[PDB]
Amino acid sequence: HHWGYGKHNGPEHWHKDFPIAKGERQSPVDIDTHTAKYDPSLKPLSVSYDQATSLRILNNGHAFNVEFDDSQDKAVLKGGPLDGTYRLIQFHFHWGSLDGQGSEHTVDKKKYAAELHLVHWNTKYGDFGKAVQQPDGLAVLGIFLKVGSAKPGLQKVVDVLDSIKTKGKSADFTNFDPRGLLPESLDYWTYPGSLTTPPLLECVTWIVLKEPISVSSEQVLKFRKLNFNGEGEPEELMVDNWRPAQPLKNRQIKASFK
Amino acid sequence: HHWGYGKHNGPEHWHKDFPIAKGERQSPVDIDTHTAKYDPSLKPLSVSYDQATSLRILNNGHAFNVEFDDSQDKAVLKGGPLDGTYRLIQFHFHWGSLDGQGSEHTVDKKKYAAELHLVHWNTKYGDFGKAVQQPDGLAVLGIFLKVGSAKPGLQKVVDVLDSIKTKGKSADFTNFDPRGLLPESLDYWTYPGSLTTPPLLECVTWIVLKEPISVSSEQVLKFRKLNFNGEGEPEELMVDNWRPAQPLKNRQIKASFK
Ligand SMILES: [Zn+2]
Ligand SMILES: [Zn+2]
Ligand SMILES: [Zn+2]
Ligand SMILES: [Zn+2]
Ligand SMILES: [Zn+2]
Ligand SMILES: [Zn+2]
Ligand SMILES: [Zn+2]
Ligand SMILES: [Zn+2]
Ligand SMILES: [Zn+2]
Ligand SMILES: [Zn+2]
Ligand SMILES: [Zn+2]
Ligand SMILES: [Zn+2]
Ligand SMILES: [Zn+2]
Repeated sequence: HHWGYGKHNGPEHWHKDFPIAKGERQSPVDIDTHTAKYDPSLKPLSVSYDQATSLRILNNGHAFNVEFDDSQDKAVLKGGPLDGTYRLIQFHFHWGSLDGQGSEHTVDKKKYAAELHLVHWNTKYGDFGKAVQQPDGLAVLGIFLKVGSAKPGLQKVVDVLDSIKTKGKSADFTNFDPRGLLPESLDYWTYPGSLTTPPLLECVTWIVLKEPISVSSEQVLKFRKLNFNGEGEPEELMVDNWRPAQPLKNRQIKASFK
Repeated sequence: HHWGYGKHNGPEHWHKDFPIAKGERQSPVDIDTHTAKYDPSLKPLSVSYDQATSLRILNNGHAFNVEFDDSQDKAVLKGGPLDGTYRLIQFHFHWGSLDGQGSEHTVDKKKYAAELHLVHWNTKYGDFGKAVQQPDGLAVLGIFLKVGSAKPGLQKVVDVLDSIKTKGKSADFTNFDPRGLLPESLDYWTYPGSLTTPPLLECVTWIVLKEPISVSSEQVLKFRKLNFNGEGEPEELMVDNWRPAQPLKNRQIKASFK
């Protein structure tokens, strides 16, 4: 039908329908820790997710999204490299077919098993739709997932995945607390970039956490049981839904830490 | 935030974002039975729905759709005005807030309480996506609903509507037999037209059945309990989701019957 992560509609081909794919501020990128220099003027990141109001979970054929009530400053991101206030709208993941791949961003070319993206939009622009049209419209907080101990806070998400196996399925998903998806340290890298999926708009201040979270082999396995396809179409397992690293070009990646 | 059937985003305004709304082959139309002349060269309609494989039912914020497995020539429409073979992909309805309105097509200006649309695409083009780009890409079989005796075959659909009350909700809907939604006679009118919702593409051969089906006041009342809005958004009842009759212009409506 349209773009995806397969042999013929995958990242390598997105440029055909989405010429910005070859743009100047594309994401993700490889974070080289020898050239991503500590910038002492970067403020600490302020994550306020205590009052986060989750609404639903859905399979859109590309990943699964947990969506939030973003009608108010309830769950917000502030500080770090950000001017003003960015509201949490949704989170989702990218993951691999094998533990050795799955993340979008890489660190010294190292790939993680998965990457969590918490998507926020700039309240200066009134709504998400207007925010995405601006170079400072979104802030995506990127968090690496490594295989290890189970993430207690992830368990509620994993539990409900059998009810959204196929494209277009959704379920009610209230009283989820996204704080349980964070690591201890909020040390980060940051750079100006893009959405990692079509339409690939260059509207994102990327904030990628240094510290990965630990998830269990079982939690990630449940991700890999999702389907790219709709119910009744041929089975195509939702795996390897990551875009590889793109050229940094004339951009600097700044580190919050030494 | 986009097109709909309300005061400010309704059919009267669709021309703003969708200039084809004022095009030459727009649907629906009023079927004037004094000018819609019997054409003895029209073949009888062949409806083959015996092997129809229904998949799911969903609320897309505009109507509810029952979708079908269209990977094979299993549920097809042939003959009548059609060249070749058209596959059933989905059906849906348009209805009113009151019994005296709701249909898209009208017959001598008479409005029915609701209208059923069975949507088929031309197998010559390989898939629906390619078919909609062609003037002969789709065939929509239009069936009027009048208030009267309950339609036994409609009951299974009505039953499951409480589980898809709001926008974005879907449910599994297998082993539905669409033959139960047909009248006895397959006498029809036909004319070249368009989708009655945005993007309003001019790709439809319309086949509208003369004989309405009878549904109960209770069956239609269940339709009117649906919501245009998503779960938790302010309630806007899914009623009066019809486009009024558009100008016929330089088109002829042909009747299969005398
Ligand atoms: Zn190319
Ligand atoms: Zn290096
Ligand atoms: Zn070095
Ligand atoms: Zn180096
Ligand atoms: Zn898509
Ligand atoms: Zn919102
Ligand atoms: Zn992402
Ligand atoms: Zn609910
Ligand atoms: Zn495929
Ligand atoms: Zn106007
Ligand atoms: Zn819509
Ligand atoms: Zn299909
Ligand atoms: Zn319709």
